[PDB]
Amino acid sequence: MIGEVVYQRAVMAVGSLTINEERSEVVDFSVPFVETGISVMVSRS
Amino acid sequence: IVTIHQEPFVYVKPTLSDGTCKEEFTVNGDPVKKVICTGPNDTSPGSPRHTVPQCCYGFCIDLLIKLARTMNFTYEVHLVADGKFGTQERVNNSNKKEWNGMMGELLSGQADMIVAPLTINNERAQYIEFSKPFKYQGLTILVKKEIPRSFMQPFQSTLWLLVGLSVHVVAVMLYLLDRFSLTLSSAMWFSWGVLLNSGIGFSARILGMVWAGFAMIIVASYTANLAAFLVLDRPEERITGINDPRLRNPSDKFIYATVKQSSVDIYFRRQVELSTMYRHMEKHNYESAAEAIQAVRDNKLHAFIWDSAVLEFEASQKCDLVTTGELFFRSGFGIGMRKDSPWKQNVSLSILKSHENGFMEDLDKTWVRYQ
Amino acid sequence: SAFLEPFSASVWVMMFVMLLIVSAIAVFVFEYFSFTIGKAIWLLWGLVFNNSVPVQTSKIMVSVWAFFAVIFLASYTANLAAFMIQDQVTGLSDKKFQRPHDYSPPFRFGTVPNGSTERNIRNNYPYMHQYMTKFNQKGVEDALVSLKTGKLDAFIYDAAVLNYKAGRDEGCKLVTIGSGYIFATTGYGIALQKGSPWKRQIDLALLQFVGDGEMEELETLWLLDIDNMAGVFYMLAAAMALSLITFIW
Amino acid sequence: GCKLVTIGSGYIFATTGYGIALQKGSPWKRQIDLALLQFVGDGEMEELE
Amino acid sequence: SFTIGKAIWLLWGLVFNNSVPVQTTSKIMVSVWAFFAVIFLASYTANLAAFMIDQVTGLSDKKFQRPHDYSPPFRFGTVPNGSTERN
Amino acid sequence: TFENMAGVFMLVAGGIVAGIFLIFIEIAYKRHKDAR
Ligand SMILES: *[C@@H]1O[C@H](CO)[C@@H](O[C@@H]2O[C@H](CO)[C@@H](O)[C@H](O)[C@H]2NC(C)=O)[C@H](O)[C@H]1NC(C)=O
Ligand SMILES: *[C@@H]1O[C@H](CO)[C@@H](O)[C@H](O)[C@H]1NC(C)=O
Ligand SMILES: *[C@@H]1O[C@H](CO)[C@@H](O)[C@H](O)[C@H]1NC(C)=O
Ligand SMILES: *[C@@H]1O[C@H](CO)[C@@H](O)[C@H](O)[C@H]1NC(C)=O
Repeated sequence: MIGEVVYQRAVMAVGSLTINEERSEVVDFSVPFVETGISVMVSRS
Repeated sequence: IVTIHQEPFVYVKPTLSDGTCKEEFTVNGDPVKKVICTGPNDTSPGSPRHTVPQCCYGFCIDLLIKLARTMNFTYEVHLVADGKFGTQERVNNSNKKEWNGMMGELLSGQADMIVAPLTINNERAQYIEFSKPFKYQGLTILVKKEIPRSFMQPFQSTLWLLVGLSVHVVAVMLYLLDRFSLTLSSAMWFSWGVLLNSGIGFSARILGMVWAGFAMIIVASYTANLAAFLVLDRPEERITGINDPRLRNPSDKFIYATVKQSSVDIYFRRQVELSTMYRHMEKHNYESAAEAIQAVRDNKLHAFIWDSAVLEFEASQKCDLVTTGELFFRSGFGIGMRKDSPWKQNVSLSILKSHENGFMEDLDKTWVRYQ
Repeated sequence: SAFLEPFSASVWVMMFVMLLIVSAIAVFVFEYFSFTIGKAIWLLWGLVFNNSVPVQTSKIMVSVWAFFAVIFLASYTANLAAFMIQDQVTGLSDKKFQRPHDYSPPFRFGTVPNGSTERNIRNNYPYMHQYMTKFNQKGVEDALVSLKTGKLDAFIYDAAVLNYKAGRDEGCKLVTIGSGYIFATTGYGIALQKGSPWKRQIDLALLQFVGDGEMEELETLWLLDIDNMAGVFYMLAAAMALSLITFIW
Repeated sequence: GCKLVTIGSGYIFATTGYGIALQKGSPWKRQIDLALLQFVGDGEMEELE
Repeated sequence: SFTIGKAIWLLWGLVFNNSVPVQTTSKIMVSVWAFFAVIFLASYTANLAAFMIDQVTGLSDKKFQRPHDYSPPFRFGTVPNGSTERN
Repeated sequence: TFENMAGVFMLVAGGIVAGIFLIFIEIAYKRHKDAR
């Protein structure tokens, strides 16, 4: 998606992607709307 | 730089006798960076305001120092004289809307990039171009912690008279049966021993048997009632989120309010669905979050609404306030800059780098993760 | 009732017969393995409590029923604890509205004049209309304050308004008569003009609203016990009966 | 079976956001930012959440 | 009677109802202590009934630092071609 | 009143009726062994 946006193929990316250093340099992101990040989910007194 | 006095982020305390920041060390032993701020100490209007050079430190100053080291800043940290965030208001010639507080100072030249709990808002973003948020912390509702919580019969206390009459009648019946077949109080002592196990002791036999069988019924019922009293046990849920039935009907008995025309007031004005309740908080607002939380502690205000990063930190620091509601209006913070600032891209990149690395985690551990 | 079948042991037959048969079996086995009634009954009625001061191989095998006795005691305690966790007119069909004079306190009902309720009651209860007109209210506020104070025994009005007021009543001391006992169930609708070329669209719009969930969304966001007293009386009566039976010999 | 659980809610390692990616230097940045801020400030975001 | 030969025995026997080996006037009023004992036992039982109703949450855990050092091996696992690997 | 109490009552009734029968012969055997 980022590659498609960068090389004039698309002008907007509504898909769910995070924000990183390399991501924010090639293209500019708007304000986030969903909080995300790195987390661990594991299976199961 | 302009900052607002907020305890979790900007510790505004008077300097030493000389007039410089006092040397302090954290629990880990590392030195605590401090920056001298020239904000007005006085808060009440009409006082002889003085721009004394206090000392400001906390969560935001570490990020400011990181930005300065990564982009060669010369920050002075001029604390806002108004002591308020401020979004929109008018005083005289009510035909135009002007910004007051940190936002007004930033817009009217003067100040610069803001490191503060200034959240991201629509009208704020219309005139001020923010950066990537460094802490989202959707604002929640703070309430006073419930105080810790029937020695005799809870109700219908005639049971004592009933059991006394039963003891008397079984005693006289036992005496009559013994005479037909032990003077003043032996029978009542035996009844008390039956009620309270202590090993102290045909018509009389069956009478005693049925009396002892019924004796345990009263204590069993008492124990059952005491155990079943766990259902209510008071401790009713305070608020449990904005979208709850008890907040749909405002009441003067349960008073709550925000601080000023901050992001909370703008959110309430924007969401026009319960204006009848929203107008309730307008008449009894407080000058600052510190005053509001002090009033809540003094039981002046039942509930308080503010950013979660402040409410949870205050709850952790002082074990007498508890937050209610999980999350609503999740709007992050930001570095309030000017639309002509050329550092926007680099400020955003620095914020993203801090988020990617452990710098934000270390700052949270050393500034928001307490007992 | 108090300490009766509704409180516990609703059947009130199987438990009694079970107690009788287990008592008989215990007496018989104790006699088979000193006295038929002088000791067997004494032990049977003394094993239910731990304070058996006058307690005196054979007893070892008898004592296994004390496990059942204590299990029954614990089950009864748990059932009593579990079964204590928690609107008489029931419409106009009852004799209270038809014959208010049969009760010593006079009935003071309530209906708002010039409404759809006083008109409705005329065509079904002709003579009752004169009684209703005796107690009338200017509006709904007077009726509600009279109900709170006690001036009106009951209030007759539109179901939706009464339900809203009950749902938003201070202290929750006002409530309608259950649900489903509506005297004349109807709707609200929206008035139009005879032959107006708008009903054919209004009805379709309303049906679309109620079929798309809009109507439900609009509705939302807008609107010591008594047994203790009976138990002591029952045990006293049983003790008196036993004493009389023993004395009649 | 609800047998999967994450590490709390506030223990996110690198707490970031998703957002929407636009082409560099696009003229729609201001409009997208304002619309997202309006959605966050209003109840549309809560309804979708 | 005895200072400790009977008083201690009675005090420790009244705490439980199943006191078979339990035996002028002063002791009678002292026997009401079983009321306090049973009330305290009932209160404790009620409180117990009322109150009877993973990792270290981060990447600083020693399990993540030392996956093969501990006896139970770990696999972790990430989705490639994304941002987690760069992070 | 329902299946639980009725079932436990049946179980304990079977237990006691088996226990009396077994303990009778157990006591008889014990007495015979002690008084051979
Ligand atoms: C913002 O950052 C950029 C890049 O970090 C600066 O542009 C130059 O970028 C090159 C490499 O791309 C560096 O070698 C230069 O040192 C950067 N210039 C300077 C003056 O450091 C850009 O100058 C920065 N802008 C501001 C206002 O700090
Ligand atoms: C800015 O700071 C950097 C430190 O990374 C330094 O190398 C550079 O010389 C500084 N530039 C100016 C103009 O002070
Ligand atoms: C009802 O209508 C009559 C018409 O005769 C009028 O006299 C009376 O005041 C009205 N009452 C109310 C409560 O409107
Ligand atoms: C995408 O993932 C596949 C398998 O996960 C991998 O083989 C491929 O190299 C990845 N693409 C890139 C560009 O690395």
